[PDB]
Amino acid sequence: MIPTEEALRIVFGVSKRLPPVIVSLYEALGKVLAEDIRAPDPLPPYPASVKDGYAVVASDGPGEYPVITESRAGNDGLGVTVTPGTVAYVTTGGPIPDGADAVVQVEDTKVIGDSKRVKILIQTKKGTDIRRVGCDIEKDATVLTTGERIGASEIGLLATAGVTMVKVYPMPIVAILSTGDELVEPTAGTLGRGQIRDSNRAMLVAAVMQQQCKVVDLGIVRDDRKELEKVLDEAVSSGVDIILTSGGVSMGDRDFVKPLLEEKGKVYFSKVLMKPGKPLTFAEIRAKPGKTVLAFGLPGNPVACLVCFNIFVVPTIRQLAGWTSPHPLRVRLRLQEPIKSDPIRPEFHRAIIKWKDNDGSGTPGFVAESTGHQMSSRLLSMRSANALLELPATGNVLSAGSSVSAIIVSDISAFSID
Amino acid sequence: MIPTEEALRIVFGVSKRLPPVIVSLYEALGKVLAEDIRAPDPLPPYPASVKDGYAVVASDGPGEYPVITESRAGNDGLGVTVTPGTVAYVTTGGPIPDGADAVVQVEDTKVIGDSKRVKILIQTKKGTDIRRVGCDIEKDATVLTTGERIGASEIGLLATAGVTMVKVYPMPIVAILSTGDELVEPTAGTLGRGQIRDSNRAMLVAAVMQQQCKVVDLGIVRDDRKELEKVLDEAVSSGVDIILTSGGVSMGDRDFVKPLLEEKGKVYFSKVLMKPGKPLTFAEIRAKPGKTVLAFGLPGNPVACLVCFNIFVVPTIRQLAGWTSPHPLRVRLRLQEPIKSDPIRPEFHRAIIKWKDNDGSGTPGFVAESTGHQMSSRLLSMRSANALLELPATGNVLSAGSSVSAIIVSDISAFSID
Ligand SMILES: Nc1ncnc2c1ncn2[C@@H]1O[C@H](COP(=O)(O)O)[C@@H](O)[C@H]1O
Ligand SMILES: Nc1ncnc2c1ncn2[C@@H]1O[C@H](COP(=O)(O)O)[C@@H](O)[C@H]1O
Ligand code: MOO
Ligand code: MOO
Ligand SMILES: [Mg+2]
Ligand SMILES: [Mg+2]
Repeated sequence: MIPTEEALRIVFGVSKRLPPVIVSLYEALGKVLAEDIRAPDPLPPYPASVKDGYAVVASDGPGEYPVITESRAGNDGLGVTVTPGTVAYVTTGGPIPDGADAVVQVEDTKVIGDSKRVKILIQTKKGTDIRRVGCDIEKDATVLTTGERIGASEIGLLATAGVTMVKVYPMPIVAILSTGDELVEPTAGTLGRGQIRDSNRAMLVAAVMQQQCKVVDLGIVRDDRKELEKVLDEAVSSGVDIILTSGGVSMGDRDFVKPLLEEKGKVYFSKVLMKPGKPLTFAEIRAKPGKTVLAFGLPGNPVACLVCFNIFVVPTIRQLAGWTSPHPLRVRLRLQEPIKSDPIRPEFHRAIIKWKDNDGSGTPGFVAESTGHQMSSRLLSMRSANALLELPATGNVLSAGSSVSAIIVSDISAFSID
Repeated sequence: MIPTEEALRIVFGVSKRLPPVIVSLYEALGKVLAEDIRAPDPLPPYPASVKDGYAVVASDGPGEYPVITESRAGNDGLGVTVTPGTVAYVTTGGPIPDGADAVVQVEDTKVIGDSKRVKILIQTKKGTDIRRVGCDIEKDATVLTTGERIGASEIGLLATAGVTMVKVYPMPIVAILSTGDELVEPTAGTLGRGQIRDSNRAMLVAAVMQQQCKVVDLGIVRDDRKELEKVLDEAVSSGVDIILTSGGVSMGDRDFVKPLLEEKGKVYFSKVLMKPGKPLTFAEIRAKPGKTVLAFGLPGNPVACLVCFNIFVVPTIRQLAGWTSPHPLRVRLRLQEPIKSDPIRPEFHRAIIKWKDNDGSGTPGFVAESTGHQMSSRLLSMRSANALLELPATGNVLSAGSSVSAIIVSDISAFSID
């Protein structure tokens, strides 16, 4: 039985970034760049007005001048030179005509007469309200680098640079199955004796969908060694990168996941020192030519299943997808209520955390409430939980107001405020 | 010109939650529940073993006993009664046979002889390692409530309860267009004089895709009043809930977005006291029978466009989609470098924030680095920015180590660690 820190080190050392692919612009969203992106031309590519107003020769100063052209876009004012004693109308983003060296915003001007004459009311300075060529982005500047995750602003930079086919690291494809003679589909109505609905599979499909991976749903598998071997062989040869099973990893006489993974590939561990649970099998299997497939034999208890997904599977998905920082966000927070820690196993205690202007100590900070009873069979303990408090194995009661480390497991930008 | 707090109050007061719809299980992921969910049966629905081992009569105590049945699932052991002086083999999740009142885990037992006899090595207590009927979830208990956002554990609870068609609030459908005679498609190679690639549209499409809304891409629209009126009329009658335009809201003689929104609907504001920018038009339009459509005339400057999306459009999407807490997460943090605040406009200064074990004050906390020059034309200032620092309008230099409020704009659970 190994500590969680070692189990994750093992997973990190085995997990390899996937080969890069070329995708379209909107397919690149959420993916990690596998190439640097250089601007092919400057931004702006022409001297551009910051304001609606008039392009002037700054040394002319306040006075009445004829408006010799109008410049908003394209070839407007092409061939026209703004000479001393003349001005040109410009709109925001409009090309500055040759000869003009400053822009006077329309608020500092007045149109004179019934054609084309304007009164400049101020003394401007050379370069005022003009964006010189390349001031926002220089031609050939690197605007995005390999290993950078693509968000909305990064899509905007790719579009600025005219890139519509992008080299990225792909997301892994994940196969998911449930195991158990006691399971029935979640469409079941009245349950027969000794039956429960399969909840782990839909929960894991949803968890994987939140990680933006393609899912291969392999359904329910019974506690029969030959049947599970056939489904695992089919999953391995299908092209997936990760296989997630749940259940079939306890001490029962029909628990075949661990021995089948030991037969098909290399099992790095099968027991982890943590609460909730203990069994968690991690294996590397080679598909027949070929490629490597990672397998997690997740615990069957719903809580243990999702906690193991959050702690071990999420960073594996991120590493395969090329993230340079796959670790989850860890923060420090104060407990809103007392919590008893376990005397042997460090606990991943589910909590609902929020940021408060006063965390109890008179300074702003995160605070946490427990989701209640932490039994691994109680999926209600995961309900609304956006963090796992890392409780060391001391057996002591951590009083309300004490500080603990916590792993943030759900959208920190989707946190409900205090 | 109104303060941002008032502009958001106006948007909140006008924005209405969309009518609920019925979706399939996986379509419910990320959506807000529009009905409570009650468990139709208990979990477990039968007394279930916590361990692999033997179901016993606790008062029998240590001794050698015949194994009278094996119970793993379904009807295993149906009609069999465990009487004093007998035991039954059980696996985790297996139904406890009638008469047994405790489970002795296999580690506390030994199989005797070459048929079916076991030595119980301990004195157990009644109820040990048994999950009574309903201990995880009681029949008719409310497992999820209206207004709760559906994550992976909530999908798991829906599956537990046998719900595969769910009543939720839908996401709004968003139409997006760009405006400008200077724009060309982002597929353009060599740019002609006075042309830039349209970057706002792809950036906004990506931003809306991150909010999980369907996008209607209406393309580039020129600075022609009749053309923009036709596209806005077509967008309004198409069925969308929100229309996002960018550009065409400055002081130029061909900026038609504000007057067209004033003609088609009710403009609540067109100018906001904030840095970056100033113009931002918000309007409510009635589609011909019917329904309401919200329109944001976003600023054309790329930075101002995305900042206005993050501050005003994201909470509007969330309110329409039924979120009870649409406001973004705000935290308090320390500056890693000095920043000059503006003397008139409160600034939404872009930053890259991270959690540190020491934030500079000797206690853990968030810290922020500026993305550099904050000019609104400089989309590189949004690159990697996961927060907007809220700098009040004091004109003073905020030194490194000083505390400021910050809006978190990107996945807090996807934050790269220190
Ligand atoms: N797919 C599933 N959905 C809900 N509960 C499960 C699932 N698989 C296993 N379990 C339960 O988790 C516990 C451990 O299962 P196992 O790991 O197969 O021994 C037992 O109570 C099982 O009934
Ligand atoms: N879709 C767009 N992509 C990139 N820049 C834009 C876009 N629309 C407007 N701009 C620029 O933003 C500034 C303000 O534009 P406008 O709001 O139309 O006056 C000008 O420099 C425009 O060229
Ligand atoms: O895996 Mo546990 O024994 O419910 O903490
Ligand atoms: O909208 Mo600004 O004038 O670049 O701070
Ligand atoms: Mg099982
Ligand atoms: Mg324009």
